[PDB]
Amino acid sequence: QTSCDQYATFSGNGYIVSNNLWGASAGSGFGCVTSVSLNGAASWHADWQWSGGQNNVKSYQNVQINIPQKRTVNSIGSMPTTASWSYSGSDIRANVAYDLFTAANPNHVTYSGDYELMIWLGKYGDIGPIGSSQGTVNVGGQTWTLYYGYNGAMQVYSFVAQSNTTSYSGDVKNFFNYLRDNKGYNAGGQYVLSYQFGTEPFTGSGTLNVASWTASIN
Ligand SMILES: *[C@@H]1O[C@H](CO)[C@@H](O)[C@H](O)[C@H]1NC(C)=O
Repeated sequence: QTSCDQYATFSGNGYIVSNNLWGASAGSGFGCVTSVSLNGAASWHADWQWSGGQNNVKSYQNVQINIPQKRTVNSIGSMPTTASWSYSGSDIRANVAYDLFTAANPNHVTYSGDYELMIWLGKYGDIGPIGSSQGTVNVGGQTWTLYYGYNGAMQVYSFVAQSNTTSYSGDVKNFFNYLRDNKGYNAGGQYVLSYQFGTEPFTGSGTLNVASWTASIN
């Protein structure tokens, strides 16, 4: 179904589709989400139009999987995911990105953490991640530009693709393993709180169509 309410959600099987217009106050416009099918893989789209607050994210419309029981990164064997998506719109300044929070405390709220991992498959416009570039790295056979910074007490690692990766297959464990083995990330003590995929828009008009999305924690 469709809704434009700030915190609308639609649930089906193991997926939740959310409007999550948390930064609406920073600009003028709207955001709506439509959940098409949530049996097996997820199909949904996000629609929006925003002006003002040039460098402020307006929302993170997204799909995510349910994670009733939190587990440490090292305990998880694989975090496979596939994505098929395309953007349409005008003057788009937005990304297409996975977002995952982890914390040492398994009971931490699931909308923040000690760390945030982002994987940007798409990026339109001049925008960039929080923090500064740590150079390029190879993960799962694809090259990414790695960024690092702080959002309050939360450390944020964002891996950005070198082109718009509209058809993707990977394993998010490869990214956690890179941080564990190269940046001192304590995978043995951090629990995965969320596993989400969506878009952060700044300004413009756009529709993110997600034709297919899957993810799991195994
Ligand atoms: C997405 O495509 C546009 C134009 O082809 C480009 O400006 C932008 O950098 C691309 N994003 C990524 C992640 O490479």
